[PDB]
Amino acid sequence: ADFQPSIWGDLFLNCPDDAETEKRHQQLKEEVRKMIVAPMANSTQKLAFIDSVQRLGVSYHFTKEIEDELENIYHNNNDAENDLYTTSIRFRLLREHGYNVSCDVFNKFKDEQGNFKSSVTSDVRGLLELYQASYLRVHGEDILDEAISFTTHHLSLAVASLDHPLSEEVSHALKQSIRRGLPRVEARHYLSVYQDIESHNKALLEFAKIDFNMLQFLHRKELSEICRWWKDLDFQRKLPYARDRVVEGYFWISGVYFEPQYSLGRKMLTKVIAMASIVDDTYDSYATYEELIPYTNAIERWDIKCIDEIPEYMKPSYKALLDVYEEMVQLVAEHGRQYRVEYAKNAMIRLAQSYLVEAKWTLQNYKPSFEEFKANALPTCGYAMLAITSFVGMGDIVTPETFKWAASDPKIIQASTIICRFMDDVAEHKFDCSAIECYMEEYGVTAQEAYDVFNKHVESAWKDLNQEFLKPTEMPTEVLNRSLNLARVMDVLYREYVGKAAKGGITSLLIEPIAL
Repeated sequence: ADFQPSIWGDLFLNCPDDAETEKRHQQLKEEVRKMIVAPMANSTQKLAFIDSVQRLGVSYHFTKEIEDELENIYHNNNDAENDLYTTSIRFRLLREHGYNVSCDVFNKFKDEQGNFKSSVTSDVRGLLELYQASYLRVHGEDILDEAISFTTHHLSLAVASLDHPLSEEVSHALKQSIRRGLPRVEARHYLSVYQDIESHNKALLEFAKIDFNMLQFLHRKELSEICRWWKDLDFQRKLPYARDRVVEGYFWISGVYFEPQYSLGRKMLTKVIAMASIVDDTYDSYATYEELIPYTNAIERWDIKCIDEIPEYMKPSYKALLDVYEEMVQLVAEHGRQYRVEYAKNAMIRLAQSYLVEAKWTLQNYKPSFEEFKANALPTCGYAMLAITSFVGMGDIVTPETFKWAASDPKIIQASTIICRFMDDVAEHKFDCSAIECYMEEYGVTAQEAYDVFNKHVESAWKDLNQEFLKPTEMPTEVLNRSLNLARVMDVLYREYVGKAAKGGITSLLIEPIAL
């Protein structure tokens, strides 16, 4: 009844717009590479350096080199002993990369009484690394269950008396952990603090800035083509009820992957998420149930002939929907990867089926039983659809078996769905058909008690997710990362339009370049 419009206007519509700096970049990349492989003063420094390479957002250039170094540090270590700092950062990086380090490496830091030694509370740096490492905990690691509470407390009290940049690093950590942050959003921030930190590697910092701008340029090109695609759909006049969230969609998708090699992927996935939002809006519009069923049915059958079987005002979204997946088939045919599209299609269909049920409940004001609600809630998330779809644009690391695995609803995808669904429930209540409200009734508790239960489930889903990365894994790392990043999209964007976090992330990653 009042379509669109993007808050960004035509800011991104046009194509964006020095060979010296490109040569610089090419040379810096090799220097940074060599510094990873070459020794540093000790293992703690090499670890710290790897952390910096990852946090500046350029680790994707140096995957094998970082890996080789972390393997050495796994098999070659004297735990008796390292700092709290050294123990924590070693645990964090190694576990991130799948090595089965026991949380027992933290036992030496507890007094006979079972409490964290007093020395610990004086070590802010150590406390920070312990806090970050605790976000890597899985099930049955109560020492880290304690560490997260312990460290959160003493780090808060120590802030006032701390000096820059350590102060800044601490306060930011408290708001956003490294493990749950989006790589590129954290990278932009870390690019600021890093320049402080006297003793920061000069070449690393310059390479990262230049890299960031090169990627921004690539992303702006991608977003321009999408915007032009969307502009031509002309949903603005054709679809009164829909919102324009292309840019916000693109931003989510660049969260799924930002790397240059995933360019085709961001393109297809962005169109997919855009169309998914249009479909979603149609279910949330003034559509009646009796119009929604033919709509859902046409989506299930999926053929241009169905366009004649639906209410006139729905035809534009339907035609545009079919077109996106047909385009995917063509774009991916040059490597014979058409088989991948059918799986993404099936995920979109499942999604539309869940929208139908949700719509019926609001429209007919139907209060479900608990497990009726429980059985239908998770499938509206859209995160299985996005992970599966994101595989479409990947390389050979993705295989016909990947799609069989993902369609069987694997653990890592489950965990990300719990995270998506429950964070979204808590948020929509706090900040029709409310899961929190439902839980309150079913168990007879208050909002706050409901929140506590839900967040507990989010925390336990994060543990499952971490567990999925520990070797051996069900799928390659680059497959798993898709689900990790979707969870990270939730932790950054959906715990509080278009949102300060989105607007800020969009501006920092897509609008403002870095000054060299």
